[PDB]
Amino acid sequence: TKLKAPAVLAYSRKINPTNALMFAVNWSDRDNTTAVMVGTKTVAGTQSVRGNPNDADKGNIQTVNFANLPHNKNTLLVKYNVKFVGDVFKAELGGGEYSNTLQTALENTDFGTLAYRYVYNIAAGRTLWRNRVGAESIETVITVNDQTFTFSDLLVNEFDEDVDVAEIADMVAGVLSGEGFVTLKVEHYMLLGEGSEVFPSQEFVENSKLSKQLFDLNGQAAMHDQKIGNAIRTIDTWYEDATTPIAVEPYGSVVRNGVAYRAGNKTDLFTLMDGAVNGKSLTEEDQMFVTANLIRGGVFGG
Amino acid sequence: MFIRIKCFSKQPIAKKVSREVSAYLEYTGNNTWEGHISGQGVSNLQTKLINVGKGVKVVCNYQDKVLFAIGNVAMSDTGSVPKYTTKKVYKPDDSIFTLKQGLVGVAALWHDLGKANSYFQRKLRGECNPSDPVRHEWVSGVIVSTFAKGNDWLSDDFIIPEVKHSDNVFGDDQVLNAVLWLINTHHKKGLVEDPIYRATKTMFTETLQCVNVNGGWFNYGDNIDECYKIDTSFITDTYVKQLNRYRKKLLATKHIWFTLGEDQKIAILQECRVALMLGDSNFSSDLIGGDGSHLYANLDECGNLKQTLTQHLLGVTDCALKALFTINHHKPVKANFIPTIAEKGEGKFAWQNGVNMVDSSIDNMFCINMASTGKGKTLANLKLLQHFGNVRCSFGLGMVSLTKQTAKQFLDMGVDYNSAAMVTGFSKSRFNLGSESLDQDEVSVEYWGQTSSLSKVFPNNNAGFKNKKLLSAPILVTTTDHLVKASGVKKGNKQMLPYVRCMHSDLVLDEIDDYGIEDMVVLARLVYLTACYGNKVIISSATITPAISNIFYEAYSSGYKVFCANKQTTYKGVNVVWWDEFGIKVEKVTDQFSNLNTRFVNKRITNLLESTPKHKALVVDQDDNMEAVKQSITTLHNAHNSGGVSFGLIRTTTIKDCVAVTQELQNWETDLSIKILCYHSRFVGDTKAQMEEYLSKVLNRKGDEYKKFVDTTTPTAYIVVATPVVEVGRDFDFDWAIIEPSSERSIVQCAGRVLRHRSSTPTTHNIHILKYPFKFYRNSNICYDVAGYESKGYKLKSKNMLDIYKKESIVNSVNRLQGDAAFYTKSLTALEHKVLLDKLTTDIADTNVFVGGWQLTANPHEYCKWRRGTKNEDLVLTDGKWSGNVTTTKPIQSKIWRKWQGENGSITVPEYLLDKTICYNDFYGGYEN
Amino acid sequence: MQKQILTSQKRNMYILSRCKVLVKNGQVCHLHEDGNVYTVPYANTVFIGLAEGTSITNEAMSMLAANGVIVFWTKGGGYDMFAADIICHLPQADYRPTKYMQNWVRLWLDEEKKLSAAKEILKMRVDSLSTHVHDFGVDVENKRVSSIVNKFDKGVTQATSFESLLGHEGTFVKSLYKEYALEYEIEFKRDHKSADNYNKFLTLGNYYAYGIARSSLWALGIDNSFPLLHGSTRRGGLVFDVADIIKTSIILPLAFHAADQGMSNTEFKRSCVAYFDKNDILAYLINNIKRLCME
Amino acid sequence: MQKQILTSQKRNMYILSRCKVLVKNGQVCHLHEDGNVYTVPYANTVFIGLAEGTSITNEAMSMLAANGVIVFWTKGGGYDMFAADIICHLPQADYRPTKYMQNWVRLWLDEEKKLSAAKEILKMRVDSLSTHVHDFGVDVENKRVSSIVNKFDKGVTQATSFESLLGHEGTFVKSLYKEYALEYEIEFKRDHKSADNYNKFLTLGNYYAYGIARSSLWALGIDNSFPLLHGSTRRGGLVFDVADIIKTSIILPLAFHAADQGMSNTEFKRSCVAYFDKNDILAYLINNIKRLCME
Amino acid sequence: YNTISITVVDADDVGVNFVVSKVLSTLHNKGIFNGEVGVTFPRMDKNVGDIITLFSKTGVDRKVLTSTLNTLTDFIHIGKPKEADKVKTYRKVDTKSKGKLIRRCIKRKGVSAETAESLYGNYKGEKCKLPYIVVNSKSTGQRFSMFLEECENSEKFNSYGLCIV
DNA sequence: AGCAATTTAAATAGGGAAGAT
DNA sequence: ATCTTCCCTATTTAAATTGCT
Ligand SMILES: [Mn+2]
Ligand SMILES: [Mn+2]
Repeated sequence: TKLKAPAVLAYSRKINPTNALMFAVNWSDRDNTTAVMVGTKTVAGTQSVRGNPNDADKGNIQTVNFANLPHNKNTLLVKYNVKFVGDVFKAELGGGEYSNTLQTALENTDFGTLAYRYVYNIAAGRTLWRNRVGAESIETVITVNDQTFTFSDLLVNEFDEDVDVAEIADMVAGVLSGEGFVTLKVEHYMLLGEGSEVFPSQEFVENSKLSKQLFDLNGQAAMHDQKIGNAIRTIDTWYEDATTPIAVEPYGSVVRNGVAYRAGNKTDLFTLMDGAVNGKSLTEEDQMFVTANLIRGGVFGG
Repeated sequence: MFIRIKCFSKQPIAKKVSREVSAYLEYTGNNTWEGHISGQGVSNLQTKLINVGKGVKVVCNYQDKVLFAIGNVAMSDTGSVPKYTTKKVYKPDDSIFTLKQGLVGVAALWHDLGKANSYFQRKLRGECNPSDPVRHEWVSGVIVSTFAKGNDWLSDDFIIPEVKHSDNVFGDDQVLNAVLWLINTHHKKGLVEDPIYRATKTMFTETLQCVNVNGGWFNYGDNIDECYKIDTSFITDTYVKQLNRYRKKLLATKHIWFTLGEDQKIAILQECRVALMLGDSNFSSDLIGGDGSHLYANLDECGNLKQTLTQHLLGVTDCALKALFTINHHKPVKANFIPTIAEKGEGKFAWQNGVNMVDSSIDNMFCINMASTGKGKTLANLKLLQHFGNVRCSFGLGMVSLTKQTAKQFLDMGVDYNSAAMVTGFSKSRFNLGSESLDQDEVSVEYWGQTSSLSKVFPNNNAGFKNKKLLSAPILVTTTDHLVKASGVKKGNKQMLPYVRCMHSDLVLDEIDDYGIEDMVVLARLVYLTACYGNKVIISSATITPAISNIFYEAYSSGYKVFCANKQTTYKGVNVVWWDEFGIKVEKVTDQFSNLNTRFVNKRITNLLESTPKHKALVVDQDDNMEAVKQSITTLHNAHNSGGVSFGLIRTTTIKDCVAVTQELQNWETDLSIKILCYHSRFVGDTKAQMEEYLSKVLNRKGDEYKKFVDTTTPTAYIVVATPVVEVGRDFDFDWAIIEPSSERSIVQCAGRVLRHRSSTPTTHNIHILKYPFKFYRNSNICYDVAGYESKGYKLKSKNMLDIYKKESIVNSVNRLQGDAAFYTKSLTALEHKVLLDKLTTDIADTNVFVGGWQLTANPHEYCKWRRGTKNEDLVLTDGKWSGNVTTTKPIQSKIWRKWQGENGSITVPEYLLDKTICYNDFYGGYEN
Repeated sequence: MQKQILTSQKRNMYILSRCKVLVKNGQVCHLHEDGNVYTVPYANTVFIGLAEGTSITNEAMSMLAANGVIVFWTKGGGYDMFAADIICHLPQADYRPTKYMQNWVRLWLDEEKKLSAAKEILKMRVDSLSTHVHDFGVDVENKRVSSIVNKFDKGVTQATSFESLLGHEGTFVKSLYKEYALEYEIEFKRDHKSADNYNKFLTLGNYYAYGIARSSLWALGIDNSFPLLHGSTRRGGLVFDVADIIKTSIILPLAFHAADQGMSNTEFKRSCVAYFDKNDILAYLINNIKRLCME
Repeated sequence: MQKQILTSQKRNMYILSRCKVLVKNGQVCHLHEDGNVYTVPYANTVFIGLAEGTSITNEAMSMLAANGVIVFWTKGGGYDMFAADIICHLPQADYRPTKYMQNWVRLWLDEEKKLSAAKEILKMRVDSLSTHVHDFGVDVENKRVSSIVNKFDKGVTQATSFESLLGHEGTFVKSLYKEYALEYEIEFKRDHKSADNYNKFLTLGNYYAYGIARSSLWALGIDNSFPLLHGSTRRGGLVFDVADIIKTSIILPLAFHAADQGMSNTEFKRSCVAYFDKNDILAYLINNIKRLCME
Repeated sequence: YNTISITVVDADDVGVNFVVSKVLSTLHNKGIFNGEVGVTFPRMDKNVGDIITLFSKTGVDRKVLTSTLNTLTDFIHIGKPKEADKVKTYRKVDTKSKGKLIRRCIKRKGVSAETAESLYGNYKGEKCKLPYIVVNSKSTGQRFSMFLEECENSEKFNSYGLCIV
């Protein structure tokens, strides 16, 4: 007993998405993909900072980025490849006095549901935060091992039953429970309207710097890989007072709301893995949450 | 349990208490109930009989003793239920009550004459500095002294004369000097910086003539001429007749004032000052509204002009007169007759039947309870208090947790919260986890109780929760600092609440040896003040030194002389009750206390010595104490272990010493399985509390429940390196201890932490005393001053413990009980006794215990500071993030057995160690790195 | 009500007769036709039985049930021969502790565990005899009582069914009834309908032990529909199974002494309060039924 | 006054208020407030209730219990009962627990029927939501509420353990709380300690739900110590489990309407008992417990 | 005047106010606010709130506006039409910053650029701290911030739900 | 000093009416 | 009906004073 957790214990990320490159298409002209360019407009304004009152007279020529659709294409296309990898129970930096006990404590994990919610967050449009808002038509095409799947009307908040997501979830759960990998090429086509302004992900700027950096690969608007990884693991409906699916965190913590849902109420990942290697009976939902964290990965040492 | 409740009440307060008392007992008719109920039923009946309102007139009888008496019902002195009680019972030569009335009335009509200067008027209106150059009490004293020098101050018309700046206002007339000291010290006492005056002044006026304006009143002094130009708008109808009637009252009674003794005058003027602040704060708290303008005294919360000075003086007078009347004519509310006390003690509590050798009708009692630990000392103290009748006492104890332990004993034996009041004035966040419903512990702060009649004379109806628990408690289980302020304070009215508390209640001070020397001086001052009003002092200390027991008896004897000559009764002596676990002895002692006390001490020593030796201590020869600790740990594990598992206590002196011993033992390569704990006091709220509860549940050896809190399967050395926080108030039982020597009472107390719960005698040696303290390598001139009575005035000639202690010795209380003044420079015990008789002496000095003449001054509260510590700033941990220069560090992780983490709380760092980083750590708290 | 006297620590018990029970000024009080209003300590009452000619309002039941007082009526099936339905209202507004129901029904459903529990409660009869001795009647240590207790234990040890149990009851009770009667020099036939004091005091003590047993049951949450003894003449449920632990130890010696020492109904009632609170019989039955369920 | 409550199929839970129940000319009657006597037919009633202002007498109690009319004492309204005895198979002929009670016990014991009955109690809670459609409340057929209903249905059907059912039950209950908060324009978070109108109105409505569920559990003889969802140490957990069926369907919309219009507590009590009388909510709970226990 | 509620729900992944602003934009672009439907917000303390409240005098039904906000249905909630005798009506307040009025001084007074800087150099630069929304304007191709504050009720409203004059 | 007569007054008990559930 | 609150209602206790022995 009293199997104390290793200080070096970490797990690798098992859902690896690429950067979500963003293109402009039409709804019936889906093959002509023109890359959405981040424009950048200059704004003239004096600097106002707390530490330098002497520098407020002149300076701060700032040039803020923006990204709209072109005025001939009404559909935004978002392309990214989500790579699910198996052996989520292998610790990369941990070892096997604790990670092997985790293997033999989370073998009864229903990966079917875990994978369903992953592919449902892929398909329903959780990966399209501010640009699925106000779109009159949502479409998702998933290409997986030469199989094409079409999704039109999936409400993203609840994980309802559709056999299309389920079909992919099968091979995704077979990867995640076993050994190997699977790759889902996900292209989202959302009809926002003619010249509607799109929403790339944001680089962190300083309190000063410029107003807003949109995410650029080679000049073209895109969204962060870790931001999509936040979308995919947004499956946590099993904490106490669970209203909406949150991103599976080791503490159940969302930064933008200023509260942590699983911290400080004995449902955090660390107490559940210590309970697993000390062998108390877990329910299915918290064990699924622990396996979702191990799929997410991260260093758990102290 | 069969009780009978009778009602004396008028009103429908004979009706709405009848619903509750008829909910729990059967009605026998004629407003009398009688029946069987449980003790918790008695508690529920008390709680819903007192809370129902004011005017409840309820007497309860369990068998034939009175259970409780709601209100000031006279009820039973001999028989119960009187007939009509009307008026005019005794009407004596009260004399000293008329003296206190005259002094308080004359001073209270003159206490705020000095607010009439123009500086106080613009201070209240707010166009100058709110701090006066000279305080208004001194200006009123200057007014009264100038009027006394000019006209005959006792029988004349008043008229305020032209006053100037006077450095001293105290003359020779003893009664005038009393009125002047009451006027000047109605806010704060004068403080005398003068060393020759502090050296020599003893008498009442002869010390009072040294109280000048420079002792706190003369703040800065640039607007003195405006501070002494005064208007005379007080000459009205009711003020002049009130002044005339009180002055003539004093005139008629001051003939008995010169027949008093010094001790009387000091205690009577202390009572007068307490009643004067009671009346002044009572009238300053409430808002009267009406005013006659042109002159003002106080300000409201909005800063508007209120309480004009004529009616302010009249209100302070009547409130102080009423304060005096209720504090001098109170039959105070006492506790319930606890039925789980009065039966026989069985087995190891069988000495508690010594109360059947004490007289139940003695007006005074000085108990010296020299019984050893584990015998139920506090239960015996409650038994001794209940032997004289119903209980009214203040259990003043050191530490919060010891008050919690005595409260839990009081709760589970027989005492509910209608009689008990646990007071810890810090609101600590140490909560009980695991199960709130299945706790059956964690004594809390509610006090259903009963509000006393003294709350109406305090400011703004006493206070909220805390002072209601203070004043109105029958039994007040409190930390001691809520009682030592009775002897007096620097600034404010914080003296009155413990003063009026200790006036009508007994005082029970347990383990007074753990206090400091100045702490024990002010505790014996409190004992003298408690004995000044006929209450009984129970001292409960096993390792008492004759010096301490003597000076506490002399304080009680001076107090009982005050009480005897105050009620015009001839002083027969003090009923001293020597008590231990082997017997009791009650003697009427007016003189020769020393031979009787030493004979009882020798009898207790002979009753301790034929018992088997439980603590055999060997002083090691190894000079270096680090490897002495190593070798002693190895030897006492190889000799004293319970099947391979042994518990050791490394008692060291200070915190960096503790972390040095810990960091050496963690890096110490040995075949022994050392598991190290740090147990000093510098720890965060959470971490510290966690250590406490764990240690209390693993070192409990009365049963084998600990086998499940530690790994006793594998042979392991469970070592706790601790500072003097382990030798005070800890119910710990170690297999053996290694002691760094600081004082001999530390040796006796850490012997009391070894085999505390077991009865098996050691074979070879269970204590290994280190050769030197660790301060020898840092300061060879003085090394025992930290947590010891060595000092700069009392230096040991040699620091070798072969020279100053026995090499093989059975450590018990005998060396502390005996008392030796000779050869104090080369033995630790005689060094201890020397200091104890040279600081707690039968003199008045200035920081002494018989203090007379200086009670009038602020000197015993400035130069004798209770809990005199270092500056002490508090670095606070807020959610894992430290406040000041802390820098969390990482411990050695070699042998730590248990380490609890902390996130909130605070650490107490001396200002000396604030310069550098205290470097807080999860394992050991504060150090120098 | 603060903590409220534990129901084992309530000492007052009443069976009111020919009165109107009501609430005056918040007082549970019974008023007779002579204009006399006697209060009841409702926060200390164990039970209030109601005899013939009695009546009680709603509010009196409301503040008796809030204070945990069991109220029964001595008529209906209260002729005590069939002992079918003594009308006994319990305070179930208070949500009782549950674990004694769980261990009780685990042993109830299991018939072998029910048989063993019945044997334990039958041994509680002789345990009660030994624990609660009386100094005005039969000595428990004489040869007849020791012989019949030994015969009862050796019969209940080798017992196989509840029909065999029903018979052992016949023996113990009937012969203890008789043994007292021969020592009290009275030809006695137990009859609930008989007029002699030896039977009216016995029926009054039957109602008193009914109230004690039902209060001990309800305290733990145990009902009455789960009895341990099943038989043709054992209609009445678990309250009589708990109550006949203390007939021959308490109720029967007090009733026989009362009749022989010419006590009145009121003083027999009081002698019953004195024995039920001096030896603390309610806490005895409550702790012993905790021993019965346990696991 | 005189109040009729249908409970199972044909027997009626009579509620009597401000009346004195006694025996006139050999049969049970009651004098009412208006000074007019009303008799009671023995054939059509089994449960008779005594609300506020009501007194019963001893021979009326005995004759009511001898006719199979088993009496209970309740707070005025008929759904806040504090005193009764336990239903048997017959009141006079024998003393056996009811078939419903025994069935419940057996179902609770074997782990599979306990899990199936926990799933079923939540199935009928979703049924209750649709069945009892309010006017002021949210639409049960609305897309968000139906999505919450189907989420709860999927979660209950796919669960194999009780703590999953507790998480799903809490999600459904507080999701309906969130939906009704979205209706009534407020930040509502369920806490018992808050003094706002919505939380304290929901609290006393929940206490009314506990009372009517306690009456429904008593009326089939179901004891208060066999909870389905809540733990074995929860005192009276079966009352909470049965009241859960109508807490989010009836108590929640009535309480949110009551806090929206802001009327006082007694008229919320009369609205709750009016909804209980009009749609036969107690009869719904009685049939619910029969279908649960019969299986 | 009878009124209807549009409460933004489940907008945590996207700010609540972005959904509020998109609700305003979709209510603008598909008609709704012809001249008589107005908006109000029950929870302006420092944020614009999460409830849009439409108090049209003729009466707004659920069906027309739920067909209008078919794009926001994933994270919207619509209450049934209730009544209110008094609604707390807001209006549009706009900000000017330097060059704005400079171009006005180009086109109204006809003065040169340097003297237009000269008359306005030490002036202007007001800073509105009122709660606001962020609006896509479609006729003028740039996105801006629109500030709302409490004013007396007006009979006529704009195409956005705010008071006129 | 106890008491008696005798006043004076504060309070206790009860009945009726009205308002709650 | 039951019970509570309050207003009469005067009936009912306790104190107060003071010659008288
Ligand atoms: Mn003053
Ligand atoms: Mn003053």
